[PDB]
Amino acid sequence: NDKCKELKKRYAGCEVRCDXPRYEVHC
Repeated sequence: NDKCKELKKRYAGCEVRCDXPRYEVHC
Protein backbone atom coordinates (compact mmCIF):
# COMPACT_ATOMS: atom_id res chain seq x y z
CA ASN A 1 0.00 0.00 0.00
CA ASP A 2 3.09 2.20 0.33
CA LYS A 3 2.93 3.04 -3.35
CA CYS A 4 5.62 5.70 -3.09
CA LYS A 5 7.96 3.04 -1.76
CA GLU A 6 6.72 0.32 -4.11
CA LEU A 7 7.18 2.55 -7.15
CA LYS A 8 10.53 3.92 -5.96
CA LYS A 9 11.69 0.35 -5.32
CA ARG A 10 10.44 -1.15 -8.59
CA TYR A 11 11.66 1.78 -10.69
CA ALA A 12 15.20 1.65 -9.25
CA GLY A 13 16.71 4.49 -11.29
CA CYS A 14 13.67 6.51 -12.30
CA GLU A 15 12.54 9.81 -10.85
CA VAL A 16 9.38 8.87 -9.00
CA ARG A 17 7.80 12.05 -7.73
CA CYS A 18 5.48 11.28 -4.85
CA ASP A 19 2.86 13.97 -4.35
CA UNK A 20 0.01 12.77 -2.08
CA PRO A 21 -2.37 10.65 -4.21
CA ARG A 22 -0.35 11.57 -7.29
CA TYR A 23 2.72 9.71 -8.47
CA GLU A 24 4.82 10.86 -11.40
CA VAL A 25 7.27 8.28 -12.71
CA HIS A 26 9.90 9.90 -14.90
CA CYS A 27 12.40 7.43 -16.31
